[PDB]
Amino acid sequence: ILQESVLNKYRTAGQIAQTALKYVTSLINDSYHSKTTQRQLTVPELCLLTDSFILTRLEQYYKNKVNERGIAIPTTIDIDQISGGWCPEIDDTQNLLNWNKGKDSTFASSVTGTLRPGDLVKITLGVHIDGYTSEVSHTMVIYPVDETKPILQPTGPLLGGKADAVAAAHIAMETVVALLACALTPEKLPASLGGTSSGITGQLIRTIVDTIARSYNCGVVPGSRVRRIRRFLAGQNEGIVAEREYKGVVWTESHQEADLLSAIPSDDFVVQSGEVYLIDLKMASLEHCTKKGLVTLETVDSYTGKSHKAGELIARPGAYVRDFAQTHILKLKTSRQLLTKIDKQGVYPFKLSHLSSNFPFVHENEEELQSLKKDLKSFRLGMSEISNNYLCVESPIQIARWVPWDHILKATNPNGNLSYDATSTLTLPGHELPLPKLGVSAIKLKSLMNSTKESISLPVARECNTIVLCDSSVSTTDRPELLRLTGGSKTCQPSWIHSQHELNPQDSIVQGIFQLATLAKDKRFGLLLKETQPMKQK
Amino acid sequence: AMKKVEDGNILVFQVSMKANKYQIKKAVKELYEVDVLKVNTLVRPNGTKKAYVRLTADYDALDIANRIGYI
Amino acid sequence: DVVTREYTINLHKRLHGVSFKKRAPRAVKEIKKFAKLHMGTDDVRLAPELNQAIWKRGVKGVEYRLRLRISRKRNEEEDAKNPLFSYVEPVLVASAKGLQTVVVEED
Amino acid sequence: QNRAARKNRYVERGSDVVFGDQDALTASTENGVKLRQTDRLLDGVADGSMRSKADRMAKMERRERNRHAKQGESDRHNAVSLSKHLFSGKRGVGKTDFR
Amino acid sequence: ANLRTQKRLAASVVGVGKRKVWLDPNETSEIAQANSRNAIRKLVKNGTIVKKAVTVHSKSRT
Amino acid sequence: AGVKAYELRTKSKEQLASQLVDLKKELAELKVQKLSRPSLPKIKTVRKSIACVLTVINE
Amino acid sequence: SSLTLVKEALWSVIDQGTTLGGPFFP
Amino acid sequence: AAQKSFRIKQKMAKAKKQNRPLPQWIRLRTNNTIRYNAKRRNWRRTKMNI
RNA sequence: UUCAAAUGAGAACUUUGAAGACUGAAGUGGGGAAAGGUUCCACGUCAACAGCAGUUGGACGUGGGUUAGUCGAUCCUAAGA
Ligand SMILES: [Mg+2]
Ligand SMILES: [Mg+2]
Ligand SMILES: [Mg+2]
Ligand SMILES: [Mg+2]
Ligand SMILES: [Mg+2]
Ligand SMILES: [Mg+2]
Ligand SMILES: [Mg+2]
Repeated sequence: ILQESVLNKYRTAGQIAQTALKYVTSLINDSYHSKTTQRQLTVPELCLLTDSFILTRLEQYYKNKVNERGIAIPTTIDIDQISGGWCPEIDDTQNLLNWNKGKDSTFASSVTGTLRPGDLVKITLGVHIDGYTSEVSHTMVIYPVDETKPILQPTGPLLGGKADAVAAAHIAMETVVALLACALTPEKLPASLGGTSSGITGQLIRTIVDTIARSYNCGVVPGSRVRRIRRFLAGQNEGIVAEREYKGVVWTESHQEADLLSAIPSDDFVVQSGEVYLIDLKMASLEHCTKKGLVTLETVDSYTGKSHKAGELIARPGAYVRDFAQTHILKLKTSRQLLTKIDKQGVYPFKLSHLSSNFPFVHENEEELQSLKKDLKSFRLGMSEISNNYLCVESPIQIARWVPWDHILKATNPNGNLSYDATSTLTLPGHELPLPKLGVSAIKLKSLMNSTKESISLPVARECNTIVLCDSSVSTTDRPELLRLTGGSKTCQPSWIHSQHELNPQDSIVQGIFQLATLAKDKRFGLLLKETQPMKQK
Repeated sequence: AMKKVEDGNILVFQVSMKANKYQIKKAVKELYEVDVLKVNTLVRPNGTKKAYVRLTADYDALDIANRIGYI
Repeated sequence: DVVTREYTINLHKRLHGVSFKKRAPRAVKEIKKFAKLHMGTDDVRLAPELNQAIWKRGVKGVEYRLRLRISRKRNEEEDAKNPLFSYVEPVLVASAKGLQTVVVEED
Repeated sequence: QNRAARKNRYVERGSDVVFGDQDALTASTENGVKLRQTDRLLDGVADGSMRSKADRMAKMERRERNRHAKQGESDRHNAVSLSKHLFSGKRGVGKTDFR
Repeated sequence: ANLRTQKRLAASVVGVGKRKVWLDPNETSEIAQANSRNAIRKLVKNGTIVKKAVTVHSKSRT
Repeated sequence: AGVKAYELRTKSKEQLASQLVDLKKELAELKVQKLSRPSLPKIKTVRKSIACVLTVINE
Repeated sequence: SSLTLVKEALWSVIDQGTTLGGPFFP
Repeated sequence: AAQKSFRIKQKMAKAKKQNRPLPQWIRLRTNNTIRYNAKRRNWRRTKMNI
């Protein structure tokens, strides 16, 4: 039930998220683009600084008036093929170097922590106040610096499949925002898009997103979703923790199979007023795919001995999820104190460094960082016994992978539907049917991906916003309108890209998309979007 | 075994059946660059030898555990 | 039908001639049979304090007369084969002599 | 008592909202093992379909020994065909082999 | 539930025989969660586990 | 993969000793990983590499 | 067979531009 | 006995390591005929005789 | 031996509590020697075994556990070899 206090909490969370995104963008620009800073910051340092900034900002709001507040989604920096889960800790730099010695240079940016020109950096972070969660995610491009131009500007725009992915993600984000804002004014929906008397449907969402992706020659990564957000139920760990009820549209390998052949989420809903929606879209480029293939995900482990592949990434996830349905008394006093600290976080993923007493740092000092690492050692000692008794689980690091359909069709599975992963610790991904019609399980699909010689990794671009459908009493101007709590032209400003693809204006869906854009730009007789502003610091 | 890491600055190793306490202490000091307070040993009922290695107070066994990789 | 009465049971004539190791268990069974006869319920439950009153003087020292409160109540569980059951309680009194069957006003 | 009851207030939290009715979140192992505990019996069979097939094969294999009422695969007691101490008797007027 | 282990641990921790430890019949789940002597000590502290007094052997007639 | 004896035979004593030490360190790390992951195929090739280096040195 | 029909259908079915942003660092 | 010789303890360690049923992946091999451990030992059934 | 509750498809036999008894310090208590060899302890768990039963087990499946300059062996010699 939307109300004044709920709206204020959502707005405050969105403002803090926007300010944090501006802070990380400024730090990355000053380290790699402006190059005025003496020292280039690395990815774990940027993540730690982001989390400290978020905590210091959130300290001043709703103090002793809200039971639970903090970081909802820990800061994540995903580069290219990595599509999520990359939040490495500061005590793992040498571990990453030792683990990935003797490998290829494909994941060199993630291994070293230093960004390189031509990289797609996806920054994701979220903030919750009293269970009301606002999350933002934005893709940006790293550019080389021109030496002759008086002002710091890129030498040239991004070109190719990465540009295709960024353009597809940006345009799909804007189009979905406009379509969802059209739910409050059902009379402004174009006839070509759908019924004038009809509302907004998950089928319409799916066909618009798929039309944009197919027009830009990109695939929707199976992590993407457009869903509804409630209190403490924001999909902060969607593939891990099961939810009783789901109202949204998701994309999977099963959906790819259905398109090619043309608790459970279903695209058979109607968007209602007074609701909060999360839109996370990941587009993977298909530039190097000479055939028709399937987009899926690969999990990264920390075992260098499982294979001989030189292009393999070996890493350890940095974020953990607490399972409050499981209880087991630990033998270690360190483990018991760590679990006491973990239970204070709540139902959101957390980092080990977030549990330290030093964090967040007030005066950033080398001695403070040393005390933080000293705490991290004992935290890892406690976490070893915590995870071994299934009290907490890891959020996996994932890479987008492309598998051709001919290999899948030629393959044989003697078990079919019956097979599943019996050694999988997590329940939800262990029992999975990525291809229900072909009867191919997740373990069989992983076998196919490993056995295929032409299974490649696709660069991914991400855009994720949070919106609220404010009614007449909820909104200020006495008419319903869309409030974008995170993202917009100020924080999520698109990078300099150029792509050779475009929407074809001869399609009914494309014409509907263009009419949505025009009606959104019409600020008098069109749609009304209010964008949350990042607060000043200095 | 992991309890002793915090309880008494003790690392627990599986060692060769042909090794004595002198060899175990020397091997630990060479491999991990730490000082060893003392070494206790036993033969397990499965036939392998276990060594409790207590380090001096100048070194933390927790750091060595983190460096080895198990934690 | 929910009801509650107080009775006197004569265990002396019921345990007349019983072997000494079996007197208190047979008193338990005779009380169950007594409650079944008076209430029409196959499901009879004895209070542990009543069991203490039976066994107070050992295996062969059962009292001649006992004052009991028997309550026929509804069985809330659906899986039970019966809708009603009896619950037998002890009535600790000055003496169990000269007492008649009475109806307890439940409130 | 009223002051104590008003002091003892139950306030719901995010854990009650999210994990209040659910359970599990972890694939319960067949042998009750910890996360980093070896399973001598099942580590070589990755998928549960083949695990169940192997289990059915073992259960079918056990039937003859179970019909012979053995304590297990380790029960290999052998009885002799005939016992000489029971079939070596001519009882004279004197000492016997048993009472 | 099976509280045999908890009964033995409570006897050892309190320092009396198993005949002298009382486990609350209503806190069955709380006692069942206690797998360590530390948790047993906590239960003794909060009163779920109680030490019984010795059976008297009076010397008055003697 | 692993190492090849004909490629090892072109190196000197100090290089072979250094390679043997590096292989033994890698084997120790793999034995650490084995405690959590029971199936680890790289152990076999590291052990065979160590045996091959020892054979070349002795030759 | 339904699996055969699905596999046959899958085999039968598989067998300017745009510019965003500008010369600046946001 | 508690105070045992090392030779006896070594044989005991070998017997302990031998005490197991078959691994399940053995049953799935091509042309497998090993269907149970026919040499399994139990402490209360067959004595080791030193 | 009895009562109630819990667990469980199922409870005379399992767990807790409530009772009644017994070993009565030359014990049905607490430790060891010979011998056994993991039977110790935890988790899972009932096809076979525990001459009834069984949710229980010294059973079945998977693991954990035995830390010495001072306790022994090791050294000395006895009858002897
Ligand atoms: Mg010793
Ligand atoms: Mg008679
Ligand atoms: Mg007597
Ligand atoms: Mg007596
Ligand atoms: Mg029987
Ligand atoms: Mg036992
Ligand atoms: Mg056993």
